[PDB]
Amino acid sequence: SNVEPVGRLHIFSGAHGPEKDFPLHLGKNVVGRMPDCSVALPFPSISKQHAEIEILAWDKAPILRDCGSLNGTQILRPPKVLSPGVSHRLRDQELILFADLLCQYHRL
Amino acid sequence: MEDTQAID
Repeated sequence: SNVEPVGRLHIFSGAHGPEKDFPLHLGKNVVGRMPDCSVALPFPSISKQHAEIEILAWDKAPILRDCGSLNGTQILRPPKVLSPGVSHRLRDQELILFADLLCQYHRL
Repeated sequence: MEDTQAID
């Protein structure tokens, strides 16, 4: 197909199982437990619709928003707890927690 | 799908 990834979300391996890599595309990339999510994370602590990474351009910082998750979305180095709907701009190599799951965003 | 499980 035609869509070209403009980013990558890495889900670290751990107690929940092996690592995963998800391509991120222009527009809205939904993170959640639903199999239809752009970034599907089939784990009990992840909300059905957990967060959204919106990418407007390959060379502009994405927008991360929590979608009213139960267990939260957080940014590390330094710690930051995201309020539902509020824009957070992602930097290259950003470490993100969706609930208890550690992830890392990469520019391509 | 079932409800999200709170971290306890």
